[PDB]
Amino acid sequence: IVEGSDAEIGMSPWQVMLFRKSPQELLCGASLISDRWVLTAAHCLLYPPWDKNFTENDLLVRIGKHSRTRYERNIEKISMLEKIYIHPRYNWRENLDRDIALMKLKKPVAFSDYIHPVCLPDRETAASLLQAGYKGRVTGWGNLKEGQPSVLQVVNLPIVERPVCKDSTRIRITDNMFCAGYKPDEGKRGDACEGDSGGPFVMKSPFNNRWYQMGIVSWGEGCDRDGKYGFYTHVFRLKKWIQKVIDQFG
Amino acid sequence: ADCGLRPLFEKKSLEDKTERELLESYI
Amino acid sequence: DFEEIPEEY
Ligand SMILES: N[C@@H](C(=O)N1CCC[C@H]1C(=O)NCc1cccc(Cl)c1)C(c1ccccc1)c1ccccc1
Ligand code: NA
Ligand code: NA
Repeated sequence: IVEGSDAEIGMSPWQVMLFRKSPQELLCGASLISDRWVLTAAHCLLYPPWDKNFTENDLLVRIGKHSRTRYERNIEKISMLEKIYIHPRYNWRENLDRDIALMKLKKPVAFSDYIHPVCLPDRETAASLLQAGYKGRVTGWGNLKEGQPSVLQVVNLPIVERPVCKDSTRIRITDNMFCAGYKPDEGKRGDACEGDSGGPFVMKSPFNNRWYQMGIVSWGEGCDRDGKYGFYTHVFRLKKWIQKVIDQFG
Repeated sequence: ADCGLRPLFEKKSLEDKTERELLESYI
Repeated sequence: DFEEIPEEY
């Protein structure tokens, strides 16, 4: 995360770390959406231009974390993967359209003060909150600039109007994405970056005071560049696929 | 059922340091 | 950078 700040303890208890078993390293962020389902970016698991194609047994899920590198005895929980599900129409070839993946855990994880699922938006929450100028929150252990943080970072970013998103980039944008961040004139800044991939963009509903995951950290050109924005998978637009997977294999 | 309610904040009626920034933007 | 994790996992 660029230009963010250290998270408070328990501030993002749905935060999940995707961890490579060998060598032991961070791979991506991710989120807890129930006691056995983790949500992330497809590109965290499958990105052939980088020779990335992970299978279940390559990975661990670490939940309840704060410190990036420390093993957080009696607090974090580490889970193995039963199954990875990637969107059948995920477009790694061109623009990361439908950049979304689910991971089913072998065993249920115990909720705790540091571990708790985030909500996924229904149509009305999506329509009310995904408005230009409304801010969300994104969290992660990725790069601090375009080194690495000691603990989970947080940054709040305003959603940006679709024409501005499109005009900032040469990439072909779709309805399955939204962009967020400050304009160069707005002063303030911040962005996701390398390693934040797959982590959640959340918003706190003023209707029921619950946190909803509206986006997934997906792509950006560099990090925290003036005139450029972070692009997030539009979780609501792909919810039917999410429900479908969970309904069928859960 | 209890998604989105953090044990250490919403469940205790404690606010984190910057969630009000989000509220104030929901205009 | 990373601290090793218990052998079990
Ligand atoms: N820089 C690329 C990118 O963001 N990628 C490559 C695959 C992994 C993804 C990535 O690094 N995501 C992490 C990230 C970084 C910063 C902000 C956010 Cl929100 C997320 C992006 C891109 C590449 C060239 C020119 C403009 C945009 C891209 C876009 C689509 C397809 C290929 C390349
Ligand atoms: Na453009
Ligand atoms: Na920017």
